[PDB]
This record gives sequence, C-alpha cells and structure tokens, in this order.
Amino acid sequence: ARKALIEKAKRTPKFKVRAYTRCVRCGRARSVYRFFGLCRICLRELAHKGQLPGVRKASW
Amino acid sequence: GKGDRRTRRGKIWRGTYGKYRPRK
Amino acid sequence: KIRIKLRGFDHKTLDASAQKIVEAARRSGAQVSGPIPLPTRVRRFTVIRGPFKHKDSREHFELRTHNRLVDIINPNRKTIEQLMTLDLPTGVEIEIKT
Amino acid sequence: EQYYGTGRRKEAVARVFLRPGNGKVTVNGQDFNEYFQGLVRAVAALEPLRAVDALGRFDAYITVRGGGKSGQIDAIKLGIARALVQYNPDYRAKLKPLGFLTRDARVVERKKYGKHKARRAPQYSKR
Amino acid sequence: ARIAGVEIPRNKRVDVALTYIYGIGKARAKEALEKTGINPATRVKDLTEAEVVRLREYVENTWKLEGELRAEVAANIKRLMDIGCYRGLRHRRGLPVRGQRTRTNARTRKGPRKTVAGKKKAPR
Amino acid sequence: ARRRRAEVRQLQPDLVYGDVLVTAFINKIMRDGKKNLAARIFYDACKIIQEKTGQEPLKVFKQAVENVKPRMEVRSRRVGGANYQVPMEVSPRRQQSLALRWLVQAANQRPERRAAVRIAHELMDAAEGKGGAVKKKEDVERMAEANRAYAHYRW
Amino acid sequence: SLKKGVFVDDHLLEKVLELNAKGEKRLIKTWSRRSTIVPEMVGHTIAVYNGKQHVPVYITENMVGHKLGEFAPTRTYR
RNA sequence: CCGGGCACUCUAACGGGACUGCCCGCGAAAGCGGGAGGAAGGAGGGGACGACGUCUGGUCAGCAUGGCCCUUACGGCCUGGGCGACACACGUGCUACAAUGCCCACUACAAAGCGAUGCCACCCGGCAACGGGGAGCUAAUCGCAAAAAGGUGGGCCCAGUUCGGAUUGGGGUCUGCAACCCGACCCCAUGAAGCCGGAAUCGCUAGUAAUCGCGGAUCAGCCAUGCCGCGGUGAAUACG
Ligand SMILES: [Mg+2]
Ligand SMILES: [Mg+2]
Ligand SMILES: [Mg+2]
Ligand SMILES: [Mg+2]
Ligand SMILES: [Mg+2]
Ligand SMILES: [Mg+2]
Ligand SMILES: [Mg+2]
Ligand SMILES: [Mg+2]
Ligand SMILES: [Mg+2]
Ligand SMILES: [Mg+2]
Ligand SMILES: [Mg+2]
Ligand SMILES: [Mg+2]
Ligand SMILES: [Mg+2]
Ligand SMILES: [Mg+2]
Ligand SMILES: [Mg+2]
Ligand SMILES: [Mg+2]
Ligand SMILES: [Mg+2]
Ligand SMILES: [Mg+2]
Ligand SMILES: [Mg+2]
Ligand SMILES: [Mg+2]
Ligand SMILES: [Mg+2]
Ligand SMILES: [Mg+2]
Ligand SMILES: [Mg+2]
Ligand SMILES: [Mg+2]
Ligand SMILES: [Mg+2]
Ligand SMILES: [Mg+2]
Ligand SMILES: [Mg+2]
Ligand SMILES: [Mg+2]
Ligand SMILES: [Mg+2]
Ligand SMILES: [Mg+2]
Ligand SMILES: [Zn+2]
Repeated sequence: ARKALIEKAKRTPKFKVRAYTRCVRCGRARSVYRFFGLCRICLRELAHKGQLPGVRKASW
Repeated sequence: GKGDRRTRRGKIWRGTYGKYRPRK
Repeated sequence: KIRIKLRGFDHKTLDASAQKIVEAARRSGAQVSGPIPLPTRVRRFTVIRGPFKHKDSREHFELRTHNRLVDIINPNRKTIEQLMTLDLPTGVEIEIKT
Repeated sequence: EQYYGTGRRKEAVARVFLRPGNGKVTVNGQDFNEYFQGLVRAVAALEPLRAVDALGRFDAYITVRGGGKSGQIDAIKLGIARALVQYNPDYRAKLKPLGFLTRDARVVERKKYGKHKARRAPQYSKR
Repeated sequence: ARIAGVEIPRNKRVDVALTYIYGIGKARAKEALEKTGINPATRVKDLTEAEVVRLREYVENTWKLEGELRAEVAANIKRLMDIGCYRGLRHRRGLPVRGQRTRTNARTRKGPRKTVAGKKKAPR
Repeated sequence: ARRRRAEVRQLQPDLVYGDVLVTAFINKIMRDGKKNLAARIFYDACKIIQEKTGQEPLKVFKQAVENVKPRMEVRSRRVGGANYQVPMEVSPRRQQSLALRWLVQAANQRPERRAAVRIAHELMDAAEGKGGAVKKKEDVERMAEANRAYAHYRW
Repeated sequence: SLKKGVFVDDHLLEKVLELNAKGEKRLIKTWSRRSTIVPEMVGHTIAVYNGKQHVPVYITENMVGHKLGEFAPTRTYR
C-alpha cells in the first residue's frame, strides 16, 4: 500500500492536520524537505547529475 | 542544576523562559 | 535613487551581467556606485549517503545564493532605454527599487 | 598623530590607535582596566609596550570587536605591536625575536559528522 | 518554635526554615513576608516573640500545611480508585502515573530491581 | 608514539611572578578550562601566604616543588611467569610533572573548606617538608630501592 | 486541555439529550473515548470502544471531568 | 543619529606568495639532520577525494527490477486501538552526588543560520506559560535575541543540605477537529535514588580533550537529552 497512498496524500479535503508531505519523485513519506520536494535518496541522486540548480558538493 | 525547572539554569537548559527567567 | 538587486547562482555570470550594468550605466549619464558585493546567503543540507542505515559517512551539499548590489545616482531617460530593454540574464534575477 | 595596527586573533578584530602622551588605554568605549575587570590576563595585552620600555608614552585608543574578551586581549596584544611596529623602523627587534607576530592560526575546527565534538568519537559497545 | 502541625525548624534563617514544612516551599516562604513582614536573614533562634505568632498565624491560618494537606492528597488518589479510570489504576498497580516507559526505567515507582530471569541461546 | 621522539610543549610565563613553573601549577589547578578561577585560587592562596608566613610566596611554592620531585620511581615490566617492577631514574621533566601533580591532588585531599586555603597550606607543608605530597613522594621512594634486586633490568 | 471549549463530540449529547426526554432506558454505544463526561449524564452506562469491543461502563458524578477513554483500558494485563 | 568619508573593520571577486632557487653537514643519486629570512617551509594545517577485489555483507520497506504468490481479497476507505505494553537484561545517552559549589540581583565578549497568513520590536493584561493590540521586514539596513560560562556583591556553611530534581497531587496555557490511552510548557505543593559507582571498559595528542552557550533540518504541536553545524574558555602527557 504505497500507491493508493501517494494519491491519498494528494487529496486534502480532511482536517489540515493530516495534510502531510511526501517525496515528489519516489512515494516516500520520511526525510523529505520543505525545499527540493525530494527525499534524501532522491535529492542526493539528482544532486550528482546536476539537475539540481546551484546545488553543489558542499565544501568548507 | 540544568534539571530544575524552577531554576535560572534549569529553565535555560530547557530552552524556556518563565518566573525564574523572565524576558527582561 | 533607483536601486537594483542581483541574485542567481554562478557568481561567474552574475558578476559579469552586473558589471555590464555600469560600463553601460555611465555612458547613459549620471555616475554610479561600483558593483557592490554584499554577503552571501547559503543553503547547506546533509544527507545519509546510503539509502538505508549508515548514519556515518553521510554527505551534505551547499547552494550558494550570491547577491550583488549596484545603484545609479540620477535617473536619466537615457539610462532607462538601456536597463529596461537590455534584459539579458541567462540565469540571473534582478529586482529594482527607489 | 595616529598610529594604527590591525588587531586580529581567532574571530576577534581589534583596532589599535597610539597617541603619544599619558598612557590611558581605551577599548570599545571604556577604560581598559574596566572593560576587562576580573581577567587576570588583561595586563598581558600591554606587555608589548613593556619591552620597546615605552609605556608612559602612548595614549592608546582601541576598539576590538568580535570573539571573546580573552580572544580580544589577544587581538589587542597584536595591534599594540603591529601598530607601533610601523612608527619605528627599528622596533622590528622584538616582533620577530620576542614572538609577538602570528595571527596564532590556532582556531576551532569543523565538527566532523560522527564525532560528538569534531574529534571526540562516540562511545563503543562491540559486544 | 512549633510553627505548624508538629514541625519546628532551627538555628537557620526563616526563609529556609519554613521549607521544612509539608506544604511550604520556597515560594509560599517568601509569600509569607509580603503579608507577614520579617527580614529573612534572621535566624529562628532570635526574633520577636510576636513575629513568630504573626508568622505562625499567617502560615497555619492562610491555607492548608501537613496532614489535614497530606491527608487530602490520599482522598484524590482514593477517589481515582472509583470504578478504575486509567490514571486511577497505575496507582493501583504502582506504575508510572503519566505515561512513560515501564519497559525500561520507572524504577522510581517500581519496587529495587527484582531481577529474575530468562532467554538462553544454543551453544552448538 | 612509535615514530617521533616527541618534543616538549613550551609554556607562557606568569603574569604576576612571570614563571613557567608557576603557570604549570595554575594549569594543574585549573579544572574544566576556567583559568580565571585557576589563577585566582593560586594567587588568592599567596594572599594567604604573607599571613600564615612572612615569606616570599614565590619561594614557598618553589621549595614545595623541590621537596617533592621524586628522585626515583618504579615502572612495571613483563618477562615471564610474573611481572617485576623495575626501579629507575626520573628526568626532571617527569619529576616536575609528578611533583606538581601530587601537590594539587594532595591539596584537594585536604579538609580545608576553601580551595585557596588548601593549595595554600598544602604549599606550606610541602615547602616545609611534611605534606601529603612529601608522603606520596616518600612512598614512591620506599617502593624503589626495596626492589633493587630486579633493578638490573634498567632497559 | 480546553479552557474555552469542551471538545465533547456531538453525536453523544445529541443521543444523550434526546434521551434526556423524560429519561428512558440507557444502553448506548460509542467510539468517542476521546470526548468528555457531561454532568447529569449519570445512570447512562456508555459502553466504550477500546479497539476490541465496547466496555459496558456505568457513569456517575464521581467521574466527570474525565474522558470515556480513561475508563476504557486499551491494553491487556493491568 | 544627520551632513559627510573609503582610512580602518568587513563583505566578495580577481591576483602575488613558497620553488629545496640560498648556506653548512652526509652521499653515486635520490635525499636526510641543522640554520636564516618569512605569515607560512621542505605535502604549511584542515576539507572533497576512498584501487583489483573481500565479507553469497546491507537494502525487493525509498526506487528500479526477473521469478513466485493474491484478486468482491494478501487490493481500497474509514472511525477506534497499537507501534508508547513491562518481573526483567543490555547499548547509547542526559542530570547529578556538591563549595574549583549552588542560588539571586546587576553588568559584558561570539559565530553561524534562520525567517510571508513567518520570525516579533514596542505597549497593555497575567506570578508565569502565554494573551489582547500593534511598528518594521520582500530582510549586511526590522525581527529570532538572551549567548553561557565569565565579572561585581549579595545569601547559604559541609548538612542529603538553599547539594540532587525523580515521583506524584492541585491549578493552568498553547498547536490541533481531537492531548484517555499518548504532546510540550507553566505555577504551587510534593522533594525519590543518589556522598563518586564490582568485574570490566571508552574517548581524546592542542585550539584537541574538558566545559559553556547558539543555529538549523524535520516540523501545527513534539516526547530533541538525538543528529548536523557554530563559537566562547581552554589543559595534562607522549621515556619508549
Ligand atoms: Mg491495508
Ligand atoms: Mg503532522
Ligand atoms: Mg537546586
Ligand atoms: Mg568548542
Ligand atoms: Mg555502532
Ligand atoms: Mg606460566
Ligand atoms: Mg615533561
Ligand atoms: Mg656526495
Ligand atoms: Mg592542504
Ligand atoms: Mg546474505
Ligand atoms: Mg520493491
Ligand atoms: Mg485509527
Ligand atoms: Mg496511536
Ligand atoms: Mg518505536
Ligand atoms: Mg507508554
Ligand atoms: Mg551587551
Ligand atoms: Mg548557526
Ligand atoms: Mg548571520
Ligand atoms: Mg511599558
Ligand atoms: Mg494576535
Ligand atoms: Mg501580537
Ligand atoms: Mg515535576
Ligand atoms: Mg568519577
Ligand atoms: Mg573505586
Ligand atoms: Mg583486570
Ligand atoms: Mg592524535
Ligand atoms: Mg541544539
Ligand atoms: Mg520544531
Ligand atoms: Mg516524553
Ligand atoms: Mg536521539
Ligand atoms: Zn525520493
């Protein structure tokens, strides 16, 4: 049950409380971001390709 | 100690403010 | 009087696109305040390399948001033609005020 | 007139100014021995003058910003030196011999992931 | 001097003294100075005979103060026994009562760690 | 370490008496990186030297030290069947370290309520020649010599 | 903890108030272990759900500012 | 603060610098030890970077994916419960057992980040959490905001105490439809075990260890003492 969820998550009619996030690419509910809209897994992936604007292998 | 709510430290550690650590 | 902002990412471009708006802002009349490089806001975020369980050896990235300011002293109808129509930002963004 | 030296030491930037005269010392708007009341390391920042020997001569006006009071005392101890080194082409005989010149590159280092404190490694079970 | 029930602090300063009473903490301590009127730095050994009274008066008189206090406390818990509301039990089972992890800790309400034990793993 | 011989860290001279052997102590006195408290104590202790003794503080401390540098100690060693404790010389480097150490520890072991007083008195006794350190030194001494037998393992 | 309201679900009072009509029987079930006990609701034994079944719980003044949930045991072996 | 000024400081973009090119010592060389000038030497100190392969390592529950298995249910919705159970054992942690201490009033020195039905100045209400009003901010130009340890002087007096805050009772507040299971704060009253821990065992070589405070992500709220970062104070020792 991860298909019906991604959709169930999209719908929102019920109490804004239950309005929860979820990765845009992969149907993942954990460790998402209020930015990117990606999951740690996904993010790092795209990140390595370059499809993530201005994002760079951090260095300090 | 950092564990007593009714103390300056305690309150601080807890990251809170109150009668023992008011906002000025 | 008129203020202009310059965000974006690659400070390699933004720098040029901005610098252009001076060598071309002087020719249009009033003097200008050299391209001033204000502080950079940064976006750092860490991630656990593995797709599973390895809280160590993880990996974090950065997202440098370079900003840059410059401003014309007197608003010439001259300058206007340039600026307003010389919209040439590849990946740049500019905000203007007074 | 003005005698300045760039005071900098571990996230602490001190502005040193030397005006011949009494000996009064000021920092960010206060009497030296007052802005640093308590710190027994205060009288250390003026130690450079005490070997040039020339203390009762410069009404120093400093303004240190950023860091810790002690760190500041370090920034200062460098300005009082970098400042007066300028107005004395011969006073080089002390900033090099009596080790009074080094930014102390010594500074806090980044906390590596998986090391409570940039080095202190977590506990250990094994079992 | 017996200020309350059967309690008598000694040769110390009242602000700390009173503390030695069930129902009187550090708060109510200084709370009986804005209404009583005494300099806390004073030891219970030396101090006007009346002060003690104006003190004892306020203290005992005002609110309620060991026993019956300590006695009401019970009742509530007793009352919790009623039909057996959740929070009512736990006190019944002597377990922590504001939802915590009985799994591990809770040794403060639990009885000494009554060890006892368990699992074994085949050697071969 | 196995590689290098390791070089001794140098110390910055005192601000009041200007002496490394002093800072060293203050350091040892310091608990949790709080020097201000470490120094004060030390000095406040000297402010309690003139009273308990019209002596120059610097010299009591100096003596106390000398009165404890252990001329010799025993360091374990393995061979076979059992471990013999070989007795051998001790370079000042370690001597000073030890002495100084023992001083602080001893102090805090004292029953004086304040800290200044402890370091204080402790300093005096030692300086004199009969402090917890003096003993902790003497003990170490006893240990050695008595094991002179196994001494032929200087290594 | 509610100091302006009482979050006590409506399909309760609704069914309790209409029952208030001269006061008749009582057997009444629900899943609102999350609502509050209403004064005067005594004598109205309300079987509450816990995830397994409905506990036929009586209700009396002694118990009021409570939740019908406190009265229902969620786990077993208390 | 206003006029006004790029000298400082700083912000941020581009450069020079250090290469065994000098001197002495050893040698066939490469190159080792010593020394000066220098901010820095002989890779200057940290980051990013981790070979062929190894553990039939981990993960089909992030995703992809072959084969197998389910189809008015091994699919889907919902309200309620559960993942928070507890005679017990372990791992990692946090607060402590105190005068190099704790409490209370006053007074300072940070860095790094963050903010649109978002952070809140400043007011009035309340002991307080917080609540009614309401300025500024598209944010080096307003706010989060207070750094804490420190410094000053004031109070405890070696006592399970003004050490330590677990436990529980009573009274509240905020987010949310909703805090019984099961939230976090607040205030009063309770003041538990603990006076330094058996056998064992861990971390760390310097701005490190130790110690103090701060930011952020996730996120309505939060069980964060976690993690990922920042800075303040600032050691001991390395014969081998
Ligand atoms: Mg299902
Ligand atoms: Mg949610
Ligand atoms: Mg306390
Ligand atoms: Mg640090
Ligand atoms: Mg592990
Ligand atoms: Mg044998
Ligand atoms: Mg040594
Ligand atoms: Mg040769
Ligand atoms: Mg390098
Ligand atoms: Mg396997
Ligand atoms: Mg799959
Ligand atoms: Mg449910
Ligand atoms: Mg649940
Ligand atoms: Mg769990
Ligand atoms: Mg639970
Ligand atoms: Mg201030
Ligand atoms: Mg930060
Ligand atoms: Mg900032
Ligand atoms: Mg006002
Ligand atoms: Mg409002
Ligand atoms: Mg408001
Ligand atoms: Mg409590
Ligand atoms: Mg210990
Ligand atoms: Mg022991
Ligand atoms: Mg053993
Ligand atoms: Mg090391
Ligand atoms: Mg934090
Ligand atoms: Mg949060
Ligand atoms: Mg919790
Ligand atoms: Mg955790
Ligand atoms: Zn994803």
